[PDB]
Amino acid sequence: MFDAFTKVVSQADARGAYLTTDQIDALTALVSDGNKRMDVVNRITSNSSKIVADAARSLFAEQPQLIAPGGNAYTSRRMAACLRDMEIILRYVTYAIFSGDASVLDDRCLNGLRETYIALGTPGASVAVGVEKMKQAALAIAGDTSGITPGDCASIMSEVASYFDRAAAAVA
Amino acid sequence: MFDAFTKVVSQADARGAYLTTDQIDALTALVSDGNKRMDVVNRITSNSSKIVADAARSLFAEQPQLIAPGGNAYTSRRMAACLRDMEIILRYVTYAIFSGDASVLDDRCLNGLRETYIALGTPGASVAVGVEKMKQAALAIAGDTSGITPGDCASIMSEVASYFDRAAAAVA
Amino acid sequence: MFDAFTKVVSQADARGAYLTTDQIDALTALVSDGNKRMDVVNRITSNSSKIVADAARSLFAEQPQLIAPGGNAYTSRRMAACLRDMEIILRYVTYAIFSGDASVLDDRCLNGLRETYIALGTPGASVAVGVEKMKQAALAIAGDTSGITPGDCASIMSEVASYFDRAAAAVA
Amino acid sequence: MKTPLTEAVAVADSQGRFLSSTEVQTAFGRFRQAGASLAAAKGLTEKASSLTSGAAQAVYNKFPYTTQMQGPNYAATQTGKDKCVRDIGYYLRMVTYCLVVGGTGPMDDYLIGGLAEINKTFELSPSWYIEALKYIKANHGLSGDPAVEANSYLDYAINALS
Amino acid sequence: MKTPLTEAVAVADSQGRFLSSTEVQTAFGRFRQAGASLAAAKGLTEKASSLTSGAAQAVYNKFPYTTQMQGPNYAATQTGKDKCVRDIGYYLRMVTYCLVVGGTGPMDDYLIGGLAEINKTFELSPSWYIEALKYIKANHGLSGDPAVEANSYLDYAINALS
Amino acid sequence: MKTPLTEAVAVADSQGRFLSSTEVQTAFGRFRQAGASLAAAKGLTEKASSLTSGAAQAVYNKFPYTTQMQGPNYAATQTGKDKCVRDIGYYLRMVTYCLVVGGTGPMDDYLIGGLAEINKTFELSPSWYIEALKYIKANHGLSGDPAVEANSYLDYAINALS
Ligand SMILES: *[C@H](C)[C@H]1/C(=C/c2[nH]c(/C=C3N=C(/C=C4\NC(=O)C(CC)=C4C)C(C)=C\3CCC(=O)O)c(CCC(=O)O)c2C)NC(=O)[C@@H]1C
Ligand SMILES: *[C@H](C)[C@H]1/C(=C/c2[nH]c(/C=C3N=C(/C=C4\NC(=O)C(CC)=C4C)C(C)=C\3CCC(=O)O)c(CCC(=O)O)c2C)NC(=O)[C@@H]1C
Ligand SMILES: *[C@H](C)[C@H]1/C(=C/c2[nH]c(/C=C3N=C(/C=C4\NC(=O)C(CC)=C4C)C(C)=C\3CCC(=O)O)c(CCC(=O)O)c2C)NC(=O)[C@@H]1C
Ligand SMILES: *[C@H](C)[C@H]1/C(=C/c2[nH]c(/C=C3N=C(/C=C4\NC(=O)C(CC)=C4C)C(C)=C\3CCC(=O)O)c(CCC(=O)O)c2C)NC(=O)[C@@H]1C
Ligand SMILES: *[C@H](C)[C@H]1/C(=C/c2[nH]c(/C=C3N=C(/C=C4\NC(=O)C(CC)=C4C)C(C)=C\3CCC(=O)O)c(CCC(=O)O)c2C)NC(=O)[C@@H]1C
Ligand SMILES: *[C@H](C)[C@H]1/C(=C/c2[nH]c(/C=C3N=C(/C=C4\NC(=O)C(CC)=C4C)C(C)=C\3CCC(=O)O)c(CCC(=O)O)c2C)NC(=O)[C@@H]1C
Ligand SMILES: CCC1=C(C)/C(=C/C2=NC(=C\c3[nH]c(/C=C4\NC(=O)[C@H](C)[C@H]4CC)c(C)c3CCC(=O)O)/C(CCC(=O)O)=C2C)NC1=O
Ligand SMILES: CCC1=C(C)/C(=C/C2=NC(=C\c3[nH]c(/C=C4\NC(=O)[C@H](C)[C@H]4CC)c(C)c3CCC(=O)O)/C(CCC(=O)O)=C2C)NC1=O
Ligand SMILES: CCC1=C(C)/C(=C/C2=NC(=C\c3[nH]c(/C=C4\NC(=O)[C@H](C)[C@H]4CC)c(C)c3CCC(=O)O)/C(CCC(=O)O)=C2C)NC1=O
Repeated sequence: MFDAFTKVVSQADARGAYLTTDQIDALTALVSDGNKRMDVVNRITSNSSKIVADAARSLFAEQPQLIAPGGNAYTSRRMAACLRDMEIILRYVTYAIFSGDASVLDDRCLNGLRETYIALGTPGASVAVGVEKMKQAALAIAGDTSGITPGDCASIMSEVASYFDRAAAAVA
Repeated sequence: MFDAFTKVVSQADARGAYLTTDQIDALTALVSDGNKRMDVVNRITSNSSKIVADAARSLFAEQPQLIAPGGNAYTSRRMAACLRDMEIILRYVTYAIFSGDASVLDDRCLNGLRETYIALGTPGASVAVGVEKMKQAALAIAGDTSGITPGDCASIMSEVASYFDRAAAAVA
Repeated sequence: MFDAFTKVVSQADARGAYLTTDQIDALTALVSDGNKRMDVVNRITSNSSKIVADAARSLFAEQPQLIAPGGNAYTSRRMAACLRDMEIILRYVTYAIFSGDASVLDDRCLNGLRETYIALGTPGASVAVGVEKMKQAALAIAGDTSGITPGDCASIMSEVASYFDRAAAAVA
Repeated sequence: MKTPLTEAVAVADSQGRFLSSTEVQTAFGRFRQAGASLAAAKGLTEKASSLTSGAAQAVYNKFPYTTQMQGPNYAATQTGKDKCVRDIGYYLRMVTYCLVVGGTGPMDDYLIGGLAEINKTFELSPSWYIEALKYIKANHGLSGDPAVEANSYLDYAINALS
Repeated sequence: MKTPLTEAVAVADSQGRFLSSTEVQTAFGRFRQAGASLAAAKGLTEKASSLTSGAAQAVYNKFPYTTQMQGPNYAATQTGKDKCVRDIGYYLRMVTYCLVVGGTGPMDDYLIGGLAEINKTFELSPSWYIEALKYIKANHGLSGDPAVEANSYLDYAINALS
Repeated sequence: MKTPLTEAVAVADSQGRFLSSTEVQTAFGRFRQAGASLAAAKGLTEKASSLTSGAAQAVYNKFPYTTQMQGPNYAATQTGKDKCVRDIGYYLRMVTYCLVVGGTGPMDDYLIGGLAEINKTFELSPSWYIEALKYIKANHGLSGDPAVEANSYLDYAINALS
């Protein structure tokens, strides 16, 4: 995996280049906002049980055929697997917003997952609606103005949104 | 794997259904004939050395190119592998007639075996003639009216015939 | 793997045949030249560090994009892997000239290597230029008339050349 | 899916063995018990609505807050009550399946595998389901071997939750 | 396929090593022995019909019931006799291959692997083949190193059956 | 690629865990150090030609034979000198990368993995590179935390060669 800093480093090494002062400026910008980035990790993680359960509950309400007999989330084993899936993805998203780079989410989670779901017969689009739901809730939690120093977390929220959308796109 | 009883159960669970009284009637029918079903397992198993050897001997007589130099059953290793193959299949057939369901034969034996034989260069049709031979002998042994209480084992014989034909079809 | 002697044996067994007196004559010919065949193994092996380093040095000089940043032999890991590759192939070539048969080179080295390099993104043609370079140097070393009893090693050199060309063809 | 017959086959296959006399005795026992098992499954099935709704009611009686308290995990809503009886039906349906099967296999594969995650994740109390299983045990009105085997699976489900 | 040269290569490859002086001495020994080995294979080949038919006859003499008794496993039929001599030929052919090879490899790969299953499954007595190998040993009329190496493989086959 | 943040994630992922407070403290330390690290990388980059050519010169001074001796492994040619300074640049470039990264990861992945093979195979003396790294350490003219972290990676490279 990479993080924000090693991502620009790998890109530079590919080019036999030193990092440019502009690039360093952008990284120092990310560092100056580091407190906020923690908060995002901390808040999503702190509330991740709510997020998985609420997003799943909603998904099943919206697509009832999933929990009907014969359905892909029918039986405890298949339900457990699904809940585990939502958790694993949310976990990897938090890893990406923590690292400031997507590669960990790509490499250890998303890569090949689409094919896995086709083979399994898991409805990848359904997984994606659930990821989209976890995104709305994670941001509302993350972007909440209460119990915290007021400031602007707009960059981070777009960036968190990106990781969720990227995860949703991969299972599709 | 499933058996007679868990097969109808899995089919019912897929439908969120209780088992119907008619279904139970058919299972109680299988149970009332259980003694005979044992006999079939016992007799084939008791005579399985004869069955593998006689069916193989005949196969090689009918297709002599198999044991000619260069042939697929030429060399002790390849011959041993073949005899082992006939044994494994007959073993799985006995498992199916014992369980009253084919899934064990499908899952642990027949699934992917066709592709295995193409890759290996094993003549799948030849394996199938040998399975067909073991079927005739197993039934003659199983359906023999001597040293046993006379009765009708007609259902079981069709059912045993099915498993053999299913195994022969899979290697094809 | 086979050697000179087991190669003709496997070919004979496939045919249910004894080895012909002519075949034995050719093997006794190989045996009578066995001292020279050692020398070839011994000399290439004795000088194999030179051969890998010199052939690699030349390859990088001829194809500088390989050691440029972004290049396939750029970074110590990728360079180490490459040097290791040249060594492994030269090692297998020596095995073939030692055994008097190519199968060991085919089975444990060359088989599937082309596909491995495509997947990896390794330039198979480049590997092949390097094998071609190691061939010229190995022969010059092997065929050197100094510090040795003068004689004719012409058969062996063609045969050594074959193994190198076969290795170069496989990575292509 | 664990039944007497599949367990016998699985294990011989572990050892690469043909079925011997040992396993044919297993089949003999399955056939001995199967009348009782199939009678019990039919008895439970035909009285399924009463038992299930009776058991749900028994859980609400024992745990009144489950019908008042706020939360999608509680029966405090029309829908929440619907879900609960549905789970209790699943339980009973599984008990019938085990009876048909002569083994806990159906329950293991369909209900028990991953249950603990489900209950943790949806904040459902094992103690609710334990009560219902106890109610069904008290109220099925089976007798003899049918009751004993039925009770083995109901009790197996309580061990699973405990 | 085990010969001196393939054994040397296999083992160095195990250790990821180039051939060293150790293995070149192995080649030296192979070349030393190879005259004797190749002479022996040619001697056996050219007298193959007599040895094979002589050895078959020696088995029938030692075990008379093998030509009388009922069964596809016995030489009690025209065809059964044909099969037997054929197996004995396979044995001799393998002994020649080992001689050409300078090792037991051909026999191991072509004859010995799975033999015990074959003999068990077709009800063939190891003791029959043991006798024939002993007859061939007595009757090839090789001398010197050729006889010693030939006898090593004939004896190796008897150990394999015993 | 080892940084503080990737090490924290890797290890929690080993245990299948969400990031906890432990790892958020890791991020806190990365951010604390990052000013110093990024300043150091910029300082080194902007003076790269002098350090690199100075360090090369320092190796030639310490090891004069490296500019006289015959061999593609020596700086005895116009091209050979070019190669040497290039390796020294690679080293310095890596030191900057580690500084940007807050970890040895870039050096480990890009330079140190397989180095020993390279040096053995091209007959390059670790002691040459050790000297240059020591020269760069002496001459970068960084101060404070930047110097300390920069020196950690220069020293890490000398441990790697020693
Ligand atoms: C939930 C929103 C949906 C759903 C999910 C579901 N998934 C599975 C099975 C698997 N899911 C994965 C995915 C991962 N494995 C990993 O290791 C990682 C990263 C660390 C991921 C993202 C895998 C590998 C499996 C197979 C193994 C297993 O079965 O546990 C199932 C079960 C399929 C089955 O028939 O067994 C289900 C049900 N199901 C839904 O209906 C939702 C839409
Ligand atoms: C015999 C009637 C024919 C025949 C058979 C033959 N089979 C093989 C090799 C394999 N056969 C299998 C099949 C199975 N493996 C399993 O584990 C199971 C279920 C438990 C089955 C049904 C497999 C996996 C192999 C490969 C492994 C091995 O080689 O033992 C061969 C050997 C092929 C070779 O070249 O080695 C042969 C000869 N051959 C005939 O000619 C008959 C028509
Ligand atoms: C060198 C002339 C060229 C080159 C080589 C290079 N190879 C690799 C990676 C691998 N090479 C192999 C080949 C073998 N593995 C074996 O086990 C054997 C026989 C015993 C052979 C012939 C394999 C399996 C790999 C993958 C494992 C590994 O990476 O070490 C690389 C690295 C690719 C990467 O991105 O990691 C390179 C660079 N590269 C060149 O540019 C030369 C043209
Ligand atoms: C009744 C005893 C109590 C109760 C029930 C209740 N359950 C749910 C939600 C679920 N129940 C399950 C249970 C199963 N799923 C299975 O697949 C199987 C085996 C085949 C079982 C036993 C599951 C998976 C869910 C969640 C998924 C779904 O909605 O179907 C709820 C809703 C929970 C929520 O948070 O939305 C309720 C209310 N609640 C009580 O208070 C009763 C006393
Ligand atoms: C002669 C010593 C006795 C004898 C021989 C006999 N053999 C067979 C049948 C087989 N023999 C073999 C042996 C081999 N097959 C091989 O591939 C190799 C190595 C290359 C050997 C040594 C095998 C596999 C068979 C069965 C397959 C086939 O028919 O070829 C028979 C017929 C057995 C049967 O039951 O049909 C006989 C009669 N019998 C004697 O009594 C002799 C003293
Ligand atoms: C300078 C201190 C001394 C010196 C240098 C010199 N180096 C080479 C050749 C190579 N150096 C490397 C080193 C690297 N390759 C990498 O990818 C990395 C990390 C990114 C490093 C540090 C390698 C791989 C080579 C060989 C491949 C190539 O040519 O690029 C030479 C030429 C060696 C040859 O034998 O051709 C020289 C001369 N030599 C001295 O005497 C200096 C004191
Ligand atoms: C390990 C447990 C732990 C955590 C996670 C933690 C985070 C942390 N977040 C901080 C600030 C902050 N956090 C935010 C975040 C937000 N502002 C908004 O209005 C948005 C809704 C929200 C977006 C996420 C902002 C704006 C600041 C002030 C910026 C700063 O000082 O960097 C600060 C500086 C001190 C402070 O202001 O409280 C710390 C130490 N401290 C800890 O001890
Ligand atoms: C573990 C060793 C063992 C076995 C296998 C066994 C089987 C067994 N088979 C039985 C009956 C039977 N078996 C058969 C079978 C047949 N009838 C035919 O005419 C067909 C040719 C044949 C088909 C397979 C029939 C018809 C009965 C009587 C039916 C019954 O009592 O169920 C019975 C009841 C008692 C009896 O009639 O002998 C037993 C106990 N008992 C044992 O102790
Ligand atoms: C284990 C260490 C070791 C090795 C490798 C070794 C090899 C070896 N090579 C030999 C001969 C030989 N080697 C060659 C080889 C060549 N002639 C040429 O002109 C070609 C340039 C070259 C091609 C490779 C020739 C022609 C002979 C004489 C042929 C013979 O006696 O077989 C001989 C016989 C004695 C001798 O002539 O020196 C030995 C023992 N001896 C050892 O103790």
